[PDB]
Amino acid sequence: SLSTEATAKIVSEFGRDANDTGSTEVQVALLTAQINHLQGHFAEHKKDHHSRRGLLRMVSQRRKLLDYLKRKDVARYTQLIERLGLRR
Amino acid sequence: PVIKVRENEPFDVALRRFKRSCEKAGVLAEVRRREFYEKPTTERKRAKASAVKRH
Amino acid sequence: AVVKCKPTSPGRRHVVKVVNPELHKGKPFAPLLEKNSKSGGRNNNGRITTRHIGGGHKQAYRIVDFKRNKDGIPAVVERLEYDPNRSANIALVLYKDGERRYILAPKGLKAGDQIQSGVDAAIKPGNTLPMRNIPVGSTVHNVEMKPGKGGQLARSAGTYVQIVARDGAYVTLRLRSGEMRKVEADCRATLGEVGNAEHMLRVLGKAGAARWRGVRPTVRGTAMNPVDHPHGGGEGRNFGKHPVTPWGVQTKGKKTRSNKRTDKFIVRRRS
Amino acid sequence: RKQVSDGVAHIHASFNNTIVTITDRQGNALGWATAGGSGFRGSRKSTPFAAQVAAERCADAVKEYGIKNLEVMVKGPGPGRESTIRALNAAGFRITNITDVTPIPHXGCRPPKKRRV
Amino acid sequence: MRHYEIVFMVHPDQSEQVPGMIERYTAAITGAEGKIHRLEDWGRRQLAYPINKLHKAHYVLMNVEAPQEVIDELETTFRFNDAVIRSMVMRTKHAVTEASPMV
Amino acid sequence: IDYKDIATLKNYITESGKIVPSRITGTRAKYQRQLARAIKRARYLSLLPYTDRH
RNA sequence: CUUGAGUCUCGUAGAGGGGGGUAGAAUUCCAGGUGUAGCGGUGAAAUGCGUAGAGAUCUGGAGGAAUACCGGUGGCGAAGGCGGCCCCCUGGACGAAGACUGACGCUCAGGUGCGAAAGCGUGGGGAGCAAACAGGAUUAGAUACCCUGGUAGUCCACGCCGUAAACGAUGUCGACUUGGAGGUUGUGCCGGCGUGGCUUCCGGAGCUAACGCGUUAAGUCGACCGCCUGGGGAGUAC
RNA sequence: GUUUAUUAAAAACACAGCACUGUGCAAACACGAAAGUGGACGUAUACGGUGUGACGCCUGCCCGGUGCCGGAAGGUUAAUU
Ligand SMILES: [Mg+2]
Ligand SMILES: [Mg+2]
Ligand SMILES: [Mg+2]
Ligand SMILES: [Mg+2]
Ligand SMILES: [Mg+2]
Ligand SMILES: [Mg+2]
Ligand SMILES: [Mg+2]
Ligand SMILES: [Mg+2]
Ligand SMILES: [Mg+2]
Ligand SMILES: [Mg+2]
Ligand SMILES: [Mg+2]
Ligand SMILES: [Mg+2]
Ligand SMILES: [Mg+2]
Ligand SMILES: [Mg+2]
Ligand SMILES: [Mg+2]
Ligand SMILES: [Mg+2]
Ligand SMILES: [Mg+2]
Ligand SMILES: [Mg+2]
Ligand SMILES: [Mg+2]
Ligand SMILES: [Mg+2]
Ligand SMILES: [Mg+2]
Ligand SMILES: [Mg+2]
Ligand SMILES: [Mg+2]
Ligand SMILES: [Mg+2]
Ligand SMILES: [Mg+2]
Ligand SMILES: [Mg+2]
Ligand SMILES: [Mg+2]
Ligand SMILES: [Mg+2]
Ligand SMILES: [Mg+2]
Repeated sequence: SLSTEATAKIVSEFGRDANDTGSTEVQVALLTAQINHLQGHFAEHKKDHHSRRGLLRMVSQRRKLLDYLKRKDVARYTQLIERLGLRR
Repeated sequence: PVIKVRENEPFDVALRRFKRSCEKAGVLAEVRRREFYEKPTTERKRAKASAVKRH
Repeated sequence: AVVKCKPTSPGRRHVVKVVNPELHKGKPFAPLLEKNSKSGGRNNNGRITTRHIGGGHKQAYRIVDFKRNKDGIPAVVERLEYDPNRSANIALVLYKDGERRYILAPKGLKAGDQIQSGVDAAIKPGNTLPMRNIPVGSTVHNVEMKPGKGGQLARSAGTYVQIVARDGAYVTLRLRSGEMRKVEADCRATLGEVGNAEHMLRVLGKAGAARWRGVRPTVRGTAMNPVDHPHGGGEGRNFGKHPVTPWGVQTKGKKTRSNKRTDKFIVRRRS
Repeated sequence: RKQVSDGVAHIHASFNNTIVTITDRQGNALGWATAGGSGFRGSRKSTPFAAQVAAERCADAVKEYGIKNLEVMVKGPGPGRESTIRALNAAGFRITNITDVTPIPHXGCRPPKKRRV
Repeated sequence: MRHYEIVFMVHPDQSEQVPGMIERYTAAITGAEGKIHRLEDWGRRQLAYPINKLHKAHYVLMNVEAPQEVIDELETTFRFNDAVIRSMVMRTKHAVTEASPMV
Repeated sequence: IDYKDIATLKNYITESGKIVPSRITGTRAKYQRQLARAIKRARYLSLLPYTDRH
């Protein structure tokens, strides 16, 4: 999956601690990076149905986490989505 | 199932050794297993039936 | 790329057309064209010999190399072009010394490949070799019947032959009709299959789309008079006769081959 | 005609018939005889006694070659596997090897459907 | 940047021109920032069963740590080089620097 | 287990060339699978005979 | 706030999914070499094949389909299902010590997606097997069971179909409730002592009309959903 | 779309589509006492003959007769001697 270097970079640059690996923003960043990466894999592999399920699970989990962040704090929510370049 | 014949080894001993080799390798049984076709459902059914009879 | 046209007109309702988006779009190479005039199915006496021929679009002849005689000089394919004189496409090549020629396009050949002819040529599509250096069992096209003459077998679009044996000084081929023939082992052949396999997936669609090819209408035998065809005549729709060609020869079932000087090379009939 | 002194006996015994041939080391055949090619026709055509008779007559048919050594190759699950070997040995011959070459697919091809009897 | 076992057997009659070329392979590896961990020449051996009417073959084993694309190009070279009759590239989990059972 | 230890792999092959069951030799479950993989790797690599007929 | 839920570090086994390449055995066909009168098939027979040289045997070539042994009341998968070997891409599960977010959770009508075999459309492919079909037998008859041949189909790429005794005839999530005999996969201490996950058989209280289930419940409970209301007519008609 | 110029323009001819069949190239076939020529400067996804007539569902039973293809155990049978 995601390389150790990429995850280390995103958590050491994007979270509010040296070892912050559990915040909502960090999770959303990891899921969006993995989704963007797997888009390329699924471009050439239409008939891969047993990984489409994992991709759908990641999408749903990202949606629920963003729902929670919107419900709790809206300002940092908008900050996160503008950093990540998303719509909702 | 190759069986040779040596000096001071009579006919019947070599014949019995060849028969034992054939029995061990199960050549005739394996041939008679591929006589016809078997539905995979029947394969799994007979396998489980034998396994539950053994228990 | 077989595409079906939308039925905006009665003549376009049934049309299916094969478009290749790789053919050269401009004009052909100038020093390799000639002139031909349509005959209409008429010989030097002016009489009609073959019926249902006449008219059509004008064409020019392209000098295609069927010998590949020059050897030891690699060549690079320049581009693929459309030839109206046949059913396959032709690919212009540029030899290392500066000479250009037309060859038949094998299957899978594109611009930027390399070809080669001779006795040391590599075994890959596009090359041509005598059938004694070619591995038995392979598939070839543009075969010769006589050593030195030129490519004369399996030359249409999509066709090919297969070498099945080598009985000393000869080879045995399985032709597209199923007939097995013996040819000299010194005849050359070209590796691969001739391209444009989508030729028979084309529907002409209308009556006038066959007159662009120069094909005049066919009149049925029973629709004639007793003085014109053996089948002609009747009050209504009457046949009562064994089917025959317009000249009396039986047309449905009868064999017509008669050639005793080449029957020695026919291993078996197509049947 | 020719002298070899060591051939190879090929036995092909199936559920209905047994065919016995003798060849050279290079594969070239010399003579043959079958259980059904000996008058045993129908149900008796497969019984091992027919195999023994076929082996004996086939051995007698190769009296002009003068062979003293043999190998045997056994094929098929037919009943003619032991009787043929004994007949070959007891025909005045001498076998120095025994080998089974029955073909066995390693999967291959779908067999005919089961006989509903 | 992964470890690999590379085994190949080559025609015995070409044995006299095997050594130098494997160096080139090593060179290629060392040209692509790859690491050689072990290289043993098993030599001429009798095959367990005849391969295309041959009986002997020259077996050579190489131990590499290299990126995947270099292994891909090496595999293509092995495919086209008619001298070698067979080859096999196995991806391992760690370095296997030791004495092989052959020697 | 590796395919390069042919001497030990000899002990787990029948006379014909097959693979002995686990219950006959009493070995474990995982080692049987790894052994079978090694045997197949060696059989492809022309180190072991596929069959016995010749 | 951290006990529910999830992220990070390490490692573990696996027919989990997709793409490409490749090794052996075997049936069929084709071309050569020896050899001559049978081969094949049934309970018994013949249609069928063979003197233009079959069948048997040896060397070689082509093509297609499936991977002997290992092999397991084994393993993976949400379900249908998944098996020779190697590389590339990729999903899930699990285990020891710890760090992190702090209820972010469960179920689900509409909706979206996957979905054995057969069947359809377009284009390739065709070794074996084999609906329809042809002939030989059996029989009072035999549109079959038996025998010899054989076209769709079975194979691949794409797009449809959306059905099965699609079954554990048992909806998903969580909590509590005597035991025994095993299989498989991780970890700690000195063959033993603990500890988790998945699974097979027997059986106690309890439950059921009974058969039986029984810590993987059909036992004691909470949440949400789906479905049932006599048999034909009928899963039919509009 | 074509047709009986000058009493018949139609349901008649043609047609895209389907099938049977012949043809291995000095191709089958046609015009020629012959040489030659068309087919074709094309090579079985090509050419000739025959019937039916877009598209949809489909196309059953009969090989005695008359044709065509294949077989040769027997009978009769020309020129020749
Ligand atoms: Mg015509
Ligand atoms: Mg026509
Ligand atoms: Mg017409
Ligand atoms: Mg008229
Ligand atoms: Mg006239
Ligand atoms: Mg007339
Ligand atoms: Mg009329
Ligand atoms: Mg009438
Ligand atoms: Mg009439
Ligand atoms: Mg032969
Ligand atoms: Mg806190
Ligand atoms: Mg749900
Ligand atoms: Mg619903
Ligand atoms: Mg289809
Ligand atoms: Mg089709
Ligand atoms: Mg149900
Ligand atoms: Mg019910
Ligand atoms: Mg499970
Ligand atoms: Mg109940
Ligand atoms: Mg119980
Ligand atoms: Mg309905
Ligand atoms: Mg009009
Ligand atoms: Mg007019
Ligand atoms: Mg008029
Ligand atoms: Mg008028
Ligand atoms: Mg008509
Ligand atoms: Mg009809
Ligand atoms: Mg008739
Ligand atoms: Mg008749």
